[PDB]
Amino acid sequence: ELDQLRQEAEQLKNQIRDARKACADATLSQITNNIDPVGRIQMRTRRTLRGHLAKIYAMHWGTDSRLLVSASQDGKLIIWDSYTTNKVHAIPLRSSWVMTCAYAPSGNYVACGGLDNICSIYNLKTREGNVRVSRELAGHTGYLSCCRFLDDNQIVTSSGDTTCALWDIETGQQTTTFTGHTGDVMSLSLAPDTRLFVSGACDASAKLWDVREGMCRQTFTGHESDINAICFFPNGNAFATGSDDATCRLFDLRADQELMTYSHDNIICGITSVSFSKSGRLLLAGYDDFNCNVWDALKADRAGVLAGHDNRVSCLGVTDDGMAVATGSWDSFLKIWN
Amino acid sequence: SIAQARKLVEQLKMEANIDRIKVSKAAADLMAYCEAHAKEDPLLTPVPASENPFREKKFFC
Amino acid sequence: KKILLPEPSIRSVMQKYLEDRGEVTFEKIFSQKLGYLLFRDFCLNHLEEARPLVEFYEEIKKYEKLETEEERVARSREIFDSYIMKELLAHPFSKSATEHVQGHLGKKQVPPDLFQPYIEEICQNLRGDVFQKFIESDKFTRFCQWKNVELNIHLTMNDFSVHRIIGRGGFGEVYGCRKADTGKMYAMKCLDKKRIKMKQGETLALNERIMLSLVSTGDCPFIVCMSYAFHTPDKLSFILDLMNGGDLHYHLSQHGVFSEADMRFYAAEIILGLEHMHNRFVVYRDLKPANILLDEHGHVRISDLGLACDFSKKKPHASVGTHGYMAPEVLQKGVAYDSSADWFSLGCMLFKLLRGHSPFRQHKTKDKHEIDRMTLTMAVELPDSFSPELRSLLEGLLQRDVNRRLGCLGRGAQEVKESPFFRSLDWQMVFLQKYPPPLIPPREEDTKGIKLLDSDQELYRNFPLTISERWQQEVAETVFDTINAETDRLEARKKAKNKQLGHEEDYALGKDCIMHGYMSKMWQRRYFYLFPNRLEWRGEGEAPQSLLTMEEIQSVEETQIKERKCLLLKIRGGKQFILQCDSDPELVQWKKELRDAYREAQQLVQRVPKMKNKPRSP
Ligand SMILES: O=C(N[C@@H]1CNCCC[C@H]1OC(=O)c1cc(O)c(C(=O)c2c(O)cccc2C(=O)O)c(O)c1)c1ccc(O)cc1
Ligand SMILES: [Mg+2]
Repeated sequence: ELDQLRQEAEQLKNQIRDARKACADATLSQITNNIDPVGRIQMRTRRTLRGHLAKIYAMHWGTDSRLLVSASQDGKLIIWDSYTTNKVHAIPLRSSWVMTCAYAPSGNYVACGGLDNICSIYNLKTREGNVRVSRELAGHTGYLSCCRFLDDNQIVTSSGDTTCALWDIETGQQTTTFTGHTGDVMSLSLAPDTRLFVSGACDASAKLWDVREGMCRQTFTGHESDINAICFFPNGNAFATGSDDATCRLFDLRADQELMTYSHDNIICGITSVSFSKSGRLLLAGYDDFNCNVWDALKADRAGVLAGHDNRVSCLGVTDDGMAVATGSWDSFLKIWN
Repeated sequence: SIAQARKLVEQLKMEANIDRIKVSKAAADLMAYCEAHAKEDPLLTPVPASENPFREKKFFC
Repeated sequence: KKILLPEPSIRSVMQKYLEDRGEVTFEKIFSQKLGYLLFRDFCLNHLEEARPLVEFYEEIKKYEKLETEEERVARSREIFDSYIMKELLAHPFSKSATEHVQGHLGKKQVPPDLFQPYIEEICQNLRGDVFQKFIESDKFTRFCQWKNVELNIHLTMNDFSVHRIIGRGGFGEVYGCRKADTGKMYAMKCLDKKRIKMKQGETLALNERIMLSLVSTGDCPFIVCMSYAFHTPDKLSFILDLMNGGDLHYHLSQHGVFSEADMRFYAAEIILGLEHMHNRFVVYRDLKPANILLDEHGHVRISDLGLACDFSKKKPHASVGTHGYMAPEVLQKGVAYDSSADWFSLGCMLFKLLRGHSPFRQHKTKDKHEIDRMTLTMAVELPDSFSPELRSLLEGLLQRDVNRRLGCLGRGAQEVKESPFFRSLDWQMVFLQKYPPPLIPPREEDTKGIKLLDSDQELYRNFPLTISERWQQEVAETVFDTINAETDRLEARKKAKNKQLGHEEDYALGKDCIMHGYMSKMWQRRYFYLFPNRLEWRGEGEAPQSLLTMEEIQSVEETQIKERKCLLLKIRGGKQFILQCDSDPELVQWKKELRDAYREAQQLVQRVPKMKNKPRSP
């Protein structure tokens, strides 16, 4: 009876492999083989944001493409003005072990959390001006790895308890829970339409979740190690991942399989972050070797390298308006590039 | 458990029961997206120095 | 020259030092002079709910100290009339407790015990929320300022202003001196380290320090007590009670023999002194008049504690003492003994004050072995002039059989007290040093072939000591009142100054700071904050712009920098960070709380893939 279902457990897995090979008529690199290359992209560092006193673990742009939050080992969140270097707010946290952070699309709130196992929501403009905690989200029995807002009153978090969860910020409860991963969840990315979101984990698999219905539609394996970061393609029908194997991978949803692999033989360390340019032609990957690389997403060629950090690039992100890229590092500085 | 095994079989039937399009069509639609919006991407199509905040822009809102 | 208290921020370190040793309990603080004084300040001045309770406690204590029964009956009813009608209308007392008190009162019987039930019930109410409110208050902050000073006591000859010689010996000479810290009058006893090595007085000198320490607790008026002990590179040193009246052997030369009426006085105070030593399981073993001293008023104490001995864990069997005053069981080869011996010495000494020599000393002989042979064999022939109640006493003391001797049958000192000789005295009054005294006093290069090795110095490694209630009493009766006011002015002035500067509130509040305080980096003094994952620091002006993470720390060790103990952090990048501290409690706690900090930190990271160190090199 236990045996009886473990045969069908793999009879269906093989039904899926064969189901997918039927679609593998041609590869992306073949179709793209015709288009002009993007050519060398020599972005220079245009700002250095100095303030944090120790490692940066996570950053996040605001929707205005000017303000950005950054979490840090030093126990502070900072909100910077990229155009001038000015700090808008230096928020000191109630727990030193922060790992993630996030800016509301509205820009009225920010969030963070870590080994405290709580996603704390901060109100960036009180009825006076003082920045204060407006809610703590206790629930997970594991470290908070990442989190993103849908709107002011909803947030989605991932945790090392091997699960994700969608929150209702007012009541501070879990509307929906996302069980499925068999290892620590590490990152997530919202679809632009928001009805979906993808997640990545230490089981070397990523999963597309049906936000509203609350279940896993698809599971994309292929990676040989812990998927550390993940990112949606602007149209929302494909996403990229980064892993400790030293490769990025592009997965398409409608094709239901891996499309592309980005990996030079010289690149042997892990990937810590991923982000597409505004059109989606460029895939920027952050590496443990201090460099952010720039991939031609369609041709799988390395367009160029963002190199100017003295330690791991621990996070990155393009602005909405595509004007600039920001890299955050263990050297304690963020840097804006273009 | 048997609950744990039956959970998986129900899910793996749920993953097989999605329809799929051809990778040829999958790639062709992405390449359609990049080509299209390439004009508006400033990391590919740079804008005037004065209109870019991180180069020579002077006036701000 | 004068005591400067540390700043209030010391609390952060000290509280954690005390919490770890369980010394932050009502019963631990309350039973300390400085702890009590600060507590009662708070209750009286800064908490109306506690005021009557303490006021009432202090009133009961003054009643205990009343001399006689007729004074008590007065104060007894006097007390129940006033405060009790306020407290019974409040915080009521128990029926069970009032029953006993009112039972005695109804019969007009008034012991000190009378109010003991009300003491216990007061404490019940003082140790609950009233205590926790005290811990949160600035008077606990002030207790910690003082406690820091106590546990950081490092003494040298700079601290004392030495005056005149008042005694020679074998290894050194006793002086009279003032402590510049408080301006307290003391007697110094400096033993030369080059002399002690020349005489093999190694276990002997190290013994005295232990013996002085064991007797000095409890606040006794009849033994020359120690407050401190310390050493310099070439000398040992004791700080003992001052006595400017000379020894009883010198006065016996100038006064001749004393009368019974006068011998009683000395005997009483000497007895109560011995009682103190015996209840603390210490045998003195050399009671002679030369070891008894007089203060300027005339009263006596016991002094030379070199030959004394602990007998709790095992009983001694040596032949220790002066040859005229040793008990028979001391002189015998392997006969063990306890407090027994000091009673035989009392008889021998009390005889000499009446007749001018030891009863076993005869023809002014100077033959130790003959004198010892009188003790064991000769029955002591008592004079006829002697009173009957005196004969009763002495032959009780000089009885050879230990089972047949007074003060060894079970009740110890009490058997001698209740003797027929002391039938007139009220022993409480003796203790209170209230009876009038009979007498009031009127107004080298031999060790140059012997070097001091650093192996010999380690034998005195744990020599220095400071008796806690002694130092606390010293401060209490001198500089404690005036220094609190001065450091109160500073701490209000610094706050008033910071208010004009637009005071920024503590960087440590509202976060998860473990602890915080001053230290010096490398010297550069800076204020630190230890967080669970890092150790920040700032200069006097701005917030911390510099730090060191916990994962960077390989090991926290301790090492020397120009003969001062410091912490030696080893950073992962092959670098070293050195920290100095303003006091020893700080050194112990920083060392600990970092060792716990980085060890916790490094395990937490292990789990987290987002924070740990992954492979790079092929
Ligand atoms: O103890 C005092 N005086 C004593 C009285 N006994 C008679 C001898 C004089 C004097 O003793 C000393 O000055 C003295 C000095 C010493 O260095 C030593 C010792 O080194 C010593 C010792 O500490 C323990 C055992 C033996 C000896 C020794 O010298 O043989 C000593 O025993 C007495 C005394 C104590 C306090 C005070 O305020 C004033 C005086
Ligand atoms: Mg013996």
